[PDB]
Amino acid sequence: AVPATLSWSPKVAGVMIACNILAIAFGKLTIKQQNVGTPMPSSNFFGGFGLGAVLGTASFGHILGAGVILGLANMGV
Amino acid sequence: ELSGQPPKFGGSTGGLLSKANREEKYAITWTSASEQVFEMPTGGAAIMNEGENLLYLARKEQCLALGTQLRTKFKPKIQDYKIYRVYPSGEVQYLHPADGVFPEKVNEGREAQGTKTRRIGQNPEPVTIKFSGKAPYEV
Amino acid sequence: WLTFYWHWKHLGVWSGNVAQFNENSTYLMGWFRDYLWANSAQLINGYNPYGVNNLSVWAWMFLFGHLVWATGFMFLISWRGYWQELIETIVWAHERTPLANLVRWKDKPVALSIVQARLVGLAHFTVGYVLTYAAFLIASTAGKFG
Amino acid sequence: SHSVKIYDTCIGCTQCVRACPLDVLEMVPWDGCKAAQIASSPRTEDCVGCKRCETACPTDFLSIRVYLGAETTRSMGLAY
Amino acid sequence: NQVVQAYNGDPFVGHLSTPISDSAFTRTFIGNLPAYRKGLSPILRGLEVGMAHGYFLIGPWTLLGPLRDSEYQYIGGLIGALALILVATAALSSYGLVTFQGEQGSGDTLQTADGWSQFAAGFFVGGMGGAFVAYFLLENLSV
Amino acid sequence: MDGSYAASYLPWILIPMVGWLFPAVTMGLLFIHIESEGEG
Amino acid sequence: MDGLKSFLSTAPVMIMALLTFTAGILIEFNRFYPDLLFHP
Amino acid sequence: AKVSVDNNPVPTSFEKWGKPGHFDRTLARGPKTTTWIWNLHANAHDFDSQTSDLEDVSRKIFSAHFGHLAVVFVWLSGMYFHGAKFSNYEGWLADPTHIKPSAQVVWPIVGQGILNGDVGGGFHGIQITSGLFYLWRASGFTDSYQLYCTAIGGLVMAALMLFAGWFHYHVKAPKLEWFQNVESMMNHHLAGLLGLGSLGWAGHQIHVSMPINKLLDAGVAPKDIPLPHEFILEPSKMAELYPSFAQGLTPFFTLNWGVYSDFLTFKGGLNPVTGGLWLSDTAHHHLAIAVLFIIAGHMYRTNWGIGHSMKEILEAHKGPFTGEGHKGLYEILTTSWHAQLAINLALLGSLTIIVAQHMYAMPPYPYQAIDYATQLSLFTHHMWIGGFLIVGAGAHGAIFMVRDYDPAKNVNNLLDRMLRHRDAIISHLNWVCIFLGFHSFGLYIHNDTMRALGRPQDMFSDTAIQLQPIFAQWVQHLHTLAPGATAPNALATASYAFGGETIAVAGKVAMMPITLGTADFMVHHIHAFTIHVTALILLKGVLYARSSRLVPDKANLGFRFPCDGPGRGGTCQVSGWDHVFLGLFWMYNSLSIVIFHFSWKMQSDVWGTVSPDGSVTHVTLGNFAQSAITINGWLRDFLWAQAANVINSYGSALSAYGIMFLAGHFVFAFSLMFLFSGRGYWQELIESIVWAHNKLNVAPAIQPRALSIIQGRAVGVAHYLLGGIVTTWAFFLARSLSIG
Ligand code: CLA
Ligand code: CLA
Ligand code: CLA
Ligand code: CLA
Ligand code: CLA
Ligand code: CLA
Ligand SMILES: CCCCCCCCCCCCCCCC(=O)OC[C@H](COP(=O)(O)OC[C@@H](O)CO)OC(=O)CCCCCCCCCCCCCCC
Repeated sequence: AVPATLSWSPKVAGVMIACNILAIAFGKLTIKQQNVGTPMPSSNFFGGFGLGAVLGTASFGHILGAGVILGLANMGV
Repeated sequence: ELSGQPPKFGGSTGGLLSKANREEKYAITWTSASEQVFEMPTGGAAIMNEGENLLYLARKEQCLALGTQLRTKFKPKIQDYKIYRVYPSGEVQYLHPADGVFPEKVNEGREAQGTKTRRIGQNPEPVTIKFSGKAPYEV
Repeated sequence: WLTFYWHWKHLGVWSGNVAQFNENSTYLMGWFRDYLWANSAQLINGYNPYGVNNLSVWAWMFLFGHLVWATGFMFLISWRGYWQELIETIVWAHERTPLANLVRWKDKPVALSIVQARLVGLAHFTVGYVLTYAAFLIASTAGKFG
Repeated sequence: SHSVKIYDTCIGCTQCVRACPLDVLEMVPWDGCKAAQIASSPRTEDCVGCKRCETACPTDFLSIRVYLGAETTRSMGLAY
Repeated sequence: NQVVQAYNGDPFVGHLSTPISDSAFTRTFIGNLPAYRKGLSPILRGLEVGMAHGYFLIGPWTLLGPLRDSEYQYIGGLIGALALILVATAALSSYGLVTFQGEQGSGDTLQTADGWSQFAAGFFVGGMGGAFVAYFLLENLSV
Repeated sequence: MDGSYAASYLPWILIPMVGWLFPAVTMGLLFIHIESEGEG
Repeated sequence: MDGLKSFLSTAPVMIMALLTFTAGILIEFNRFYPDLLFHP
Repeated sequence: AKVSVDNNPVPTSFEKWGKPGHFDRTLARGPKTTTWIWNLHANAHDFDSQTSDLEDVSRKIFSAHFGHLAVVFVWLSGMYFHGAKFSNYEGWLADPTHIKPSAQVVWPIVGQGILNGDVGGGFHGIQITSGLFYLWRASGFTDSYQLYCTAIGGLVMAALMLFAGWFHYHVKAPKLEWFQNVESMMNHHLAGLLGLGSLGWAGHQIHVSMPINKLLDAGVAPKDIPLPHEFILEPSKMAELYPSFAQGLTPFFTLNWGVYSDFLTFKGGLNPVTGGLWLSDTAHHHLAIAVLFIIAGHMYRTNWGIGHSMKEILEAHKGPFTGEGHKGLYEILTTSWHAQLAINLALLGSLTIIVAQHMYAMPPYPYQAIDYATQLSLFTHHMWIGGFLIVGAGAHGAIFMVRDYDPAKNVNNLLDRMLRHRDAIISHLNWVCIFLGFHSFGLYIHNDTMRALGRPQDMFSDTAIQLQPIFAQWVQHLHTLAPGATAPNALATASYAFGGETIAVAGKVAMMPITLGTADFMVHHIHAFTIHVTALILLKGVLYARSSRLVPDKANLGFRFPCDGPGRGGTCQVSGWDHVFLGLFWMYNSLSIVIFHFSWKMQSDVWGTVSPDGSVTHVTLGNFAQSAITINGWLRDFLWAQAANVINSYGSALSAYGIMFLAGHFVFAFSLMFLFSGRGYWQELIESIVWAHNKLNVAPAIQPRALSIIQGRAVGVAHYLLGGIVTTWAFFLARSLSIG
């Protein structure tokens, strides 16, 4: 009765980018210090985000995506 | 008689007990040059206000400890505090300083008390004073 | 020390087994094992989960003496100021409690004085010492011979 | 209350008065020492018997001696 | 919303206001107790206190005492309660004799020699009554 | 608690007084005496 | 260095060095000649 | 970068080595009395009192911590070397159920060669109870050369730690701002130390420990098992042992984690072959906690504005009842080392207590549960360590309160409110201590008197008035049903203490259900009473260190002073140090009762031998239930009965234990010289002896003095605790080595 997991497929991808996008939406409206320290080239493509904020929101999106994918694989779809 | 705004304190369980209203209590008053934080002898920190202050404590030792803290732990040294004994009837007895000059420095007009004209080794033997209500130092 | 020597030697004499004391009293482990451990077998069994025999009172007094001897230790080790402050707290608790403020003491409760504390510790100590040894000796001799 | 006595070996260093926490001691003029001052115990009914004055005395033996005696509420230093 | 403050606006007393000591409900409930009520004579105060303190004392010695598995069980509980009430009355009388010596301030009728005597007598009577009524309730097939 | 010695009923009544009555009476008298303010 | 020599000469170092010297003497003697209850 | 250092602040010279007492101004002048010696050894490592600059104190603390790390590394390297050269580990590995572990060999000089008992396999040496052999077997050790290399690496690491201390103090000393980067320190120490350490250990286990232990448990001889690097070099063997290893690292990056289910399980329980935990369960465990700790990192704002701030969180959690709330605590814990020491000591001591109480119920090491001596030794050792650390927290907190507490920065904050209702706290705690002691120890004394009077039906026992721990039984029932019901993917219970089958290895019970009855109720509430009393003593020390109604200026007197005087009726033992001194004894009492309960219950209801039929015969039979309810039962069925193996140890290999047993009973008594007496008597005696030595003109220049009051109390408590703990250690080791 080992928990069921999903092999890689475009659906798992779409879940990954969806989670990353909603994590970006969350981070834009929550982070107190959006741009501090190392910046990134060609700003305003990242909503005025520095390197640290970008990495933080990407990592949070990956964590959300991993949790969501594993939970959904435990149930159907 | 005794005037001064009490320091702003939140209240603690270390304060007075029934002895204050039954036997006596003690009062300490001083002039503060600025509203600043000092330490209650009974536990906790309270702010004292600019101008006159008045505090009720249960023991003379607590009042003198507060006076020592006032004299030592503040750059604008507070040397003007006064300690009184307050009786339940209403009598107020001035205790410290006695004549207005601190006992550490010698001031004229004081009277010697408890001073013996001999040295500690010259006290009488107990056997020579026994069966009388006296002690070798009492003689 | 005196009574231990007398009692062990006379136990050997009365049982006829003088050799046990003779060859076991030269080292302290023989004192610990052949005298104390061996002769407590019947005393501590005065009352058991199974029943009670005539040595039950002596076992109770043995434990009682051990207890009083232990109790003297805290008048002998812990000293006044700790208990004085503790009594201050208890006095606050009594004075601040409703329905207990109607009852007040006549003499202000204070901790025992230093000399009185030493005397009380020595008293509990001596009582425990005497009761413990008396119980052990009586129980051991009564079980062996009496 | 306790008794406090000052003997003629005092050198008038005033350490005992400074060390007293209940303001029992005082400095009075004198002539037996170079400092021309000797300790005194006028307010002896407030003494608790902490022996801080004795600890502060630097003479070969204490020029100030405290003899504990009758115990009052003040002597016990009780707050209740 | 500070709910804990100084005791009756006096910071320098050894107490401070809490929702347990200076609550309106607390004061209302503690002031209506028999020992703290208004207009009660001391003997009536003693009756009211002793009735409860003797009624509740029947509990132990009934399901726990040496006679707890026989027909002499409620009897033993009653006897123990009565003896405890008697010792309590003796202690109360001794305290009243010792505490109030000479000067009898009439500020409080309970804090008075004769007031405490009435309180002790009423406590004895109330303890007797409460213990006996509890015994009557707890018994079966009474003569 | 039951004995075969002569007048075995005596401990039935003597021990309680030595156990309760005498200690309680002595406690009360001493407590009153040591607490009686004044007159010495 | 002078400081090292002074440190080596302090009381604990001397006491422990002498104790190990004595202990080594006793242990070696007891190894090469054990069980000496008396001068036989 | 937030790094800031100072170059060559203190030159490296040997001159100050020749002048002891250089740190103290009062001691560097030169000794006149013997007290100067005792002060020198006492104020050495108190850097806060030596200097007023906080940066210098922090630098000294950093290098001293480097030194303690070097010492611990030397200890570990010594352990590995003595297990590699003077041990039968290679012999024990082939026959673990018939060979006793041993890693200490005794030279035959004066007859101590009798200590070299027969530990099986033809080896003669002292049996060890630390459990190092089981840890090494779990780590994948199979040859003594690997242990020798580990010892060499440990020595190298110790030398590196020493050089690190010398460099980071005498050459490049960090700045104060560097030390106060609590956010950066916490991030690096949660993610870089705990998380990375757990990840590295999980990698080691998966790639080394599991294959070796799987081959070992099957029955393969240690010499046949491939060396650990061969599994990495040739992954064919790894794929053979675990099929999913053929899939490589692809499923990890595609979140197809389930394929790794064969070597990352959630079995729970014990391995039947060895009696330890499953290494796959431990692998997924340490991997999961590694992930959790790395995620717990990246939490505090350090350099890129992306993170929380500790001060904001502290000052934001305030409520109606608490005035200013957690305000000013950040400045307290970033400017005073003593408060940090107190918090860390308390948490660490509780952590080792948790370690002791959890390592016995779920034994993680192979063949450890069946080695009763190792179980008891580990439990008691880490129990004592935890107790000592908790008392140290209680001490250094009072030190902080006396020294580093400043009323100006604490107005209506939680610390001040604590200092305001301290009388209420102490009074209610004193009442609860009295109530607990009365009712519990009165149950004990009541049972004693009922048994002595011949009325066993009036006792507090399972046959008599029950007093059953219904809540503990309910939680045991819940944890027994957890696999499948509330933890569906778990296969067995967390431990068999709650319930289940009896796991037994080599005809010896490894773990069976631990039933709680009336005796367990009484002992657990006795534990509660003792713990609350020790907490009361230490809390009174901490709260009342500044002042009290008796002495209103104790803060000015210091933290370590004997008394205020014979006045006020007597003011003995009022300092916070005296409260620590008093709490040490109560910690000893509580921990002694705890270890006694553990030992007796383990011997009477779990440990024992299982027959081929399945019947379990316990070490002391089922006597705990009907004897541990009276003090006489504790005295007769536990101390007298189980001390036979330590009093009859003379003439055999266990004789040393017997000797040490008596040794303890001596030192304890010796301590009563110092606790029961005072220093004036000894001073007068020294006066007479000084006259004697003066008559012969042999008087010493350093005038001898009797020990100070504080020193006398410290010596008494030290020798007392040493004697008692040594007695208990000898008794426990002899009993546990003599019960098979
Ligand atoms: C919509 C998306 C989605 C869905 C459907 C699921 C679905 C599931 N997740 Mg899941 N998860 C998600 C998103 C999702 N998750 C995200 C975004 C994350 C990242 C935050 C996680 C992280 C996560 C973890 C870490 C775990 C799951 C687990 C599970 C499964 C069991 C949960 C359950 O009811 O048992 C649990 C039900 C209980 C009643 C148990 C709760 C009792 C716990 C022990 C209390 C512990 C208290 C705690 C330690 C103290 C607080 C700490 C402090 C910080 C406050 C379930 C299939 C679990 C799993 O895989 O099971 C095999 C599991 O361990 N999820
Ligand atoms: C705290 C410890 C403790 C406890 C709980 C008990 C309990 C008991 N003993 Mg025992 N005993 C003890 C210690 C204790 N003993 C000790 C130390 C000795 C001396 C060595 C004895 C000697 C002894 C004898 C000689 C006998 C007992 C007997 C008994 C039983 C009935 C008599 C009794 O005590 O209750 C009766 C009731 C009281 C004594 C008064 C209790 C006070 C009340 C319950 C306090 C309640 C406070 C309340 C909850 C607060 C509420 C606040 C708010 C709600 C208002 C009972 C099971 C008798 C028996 O036969 O046992 C079966 C008996 O003959 N005991
Ligand atoms: C000091 C000597 C002494 C002692 C220790 C005892 C001891 C005892 N007697 Mg006893 N007795 C004594 C002398 C003594 N007797 C004498 C001289 C008589 C003849 C009058 C009796 C007649 C007597 C009777 C008739 C009974 C006892 C009983 C008992 C037992 C119950 C406890 C008790 O004494 O109260 C009860 C006994 C008394 C109150 C007797 C009066 C005490 C004597 C007469 C005076 C002693 C005063 C003493 C010196 C005061 C010392 C002060 C000091 C403590 C500071 C107990 C074993 C009872 C018993 O056998 O129970 C099993 C019992 O029924 N005794
Ligand atoms: C916690 C660390 C630790 C501990 C407790 C032990 C304990 C032990 N080791 Mg051991 N060892 C360790 C680490 C440790 N080792 C390490 C790291 C290594 C690798 C280098 C070794 C290598 C080792 C070997 C090779 C041997 C031992 C042996 C022994 C046993 C005999 C004791 C001994 O050597 O004294 C022997 C006596 C002395 C050393 C006394 C000599 C004088 C001393 C050094 C006085 C010190 C001052 C001195 C005068 C120098 C002045 C210095 C000054 C400037 C400060 C003993 C059980 C022996 C053994 O078990 O044989 C069966 C053995 O042969 N050990
Ligand atoms: C990932 C980074 C990292 C790591 C691993 C550590 C680890 C440690 N720090 Mg630390 N620290 C860090 C960053 C880090 N720190 C930063 C950034 C700061 C500044 C804000 C500090 C400031 C700091 C202070 C002020 C103190 C420490 C202390 C300690 C030690 C505490 C004792 C302990 O845990 O015992 C466990 C011990 C070990 C596990 C032994 C580790 C031995 C070395 C030093 C570890 C080297 C690991 C390294 C990554 C190389 C390994 C990789 C590869 C070879 C496998 C511990 C070794 C305390 C101390 O003095 O210790 C020296 C101390 O007081 N830290
Ligand atoms: C992380 C652990 C830790 C650290 C870093 C410190 C750090 C410090 N402590 Mg602290 N302490 C701790 C744990 C710790 N403590 C614990 C667990 C306790 C409870 C026992 C205490 C109790 C304590 C007290 C009571 C005092 C300190 C003091 C101090 C300060 C230095 C003075 C000192 O003790 O050195 C000098 C150290 C010694 C003289 C110890 C030598 C004597 C030991 C006890 C002998 C040990 C014998 C050994 C166990 C067995 C040998 C057997 C023999 C036959 C060979 C310093 C801030 C003192 C202070 O006020 O500083 C401000 C102080 O008075 N500590
Ligand atoms: C689980 C069953 C077995 C254990 C049962 C024992 C429970 C006994 C008491 C109930 C706990 C109630 C906590 C609520 C209390 C609570 O949550 O307070 C919280 C409250 C603070 O409220 P605020 O929201 O103002 O707090 C803001 C805070 O975040 C501070 O910044 O503090 C106070 O009111 C003062 C505390 C008085 C505390 C009284 C002392 C109680 C001591 C005894 C507790 C013993 C528990 C021992 C076992 C753990």
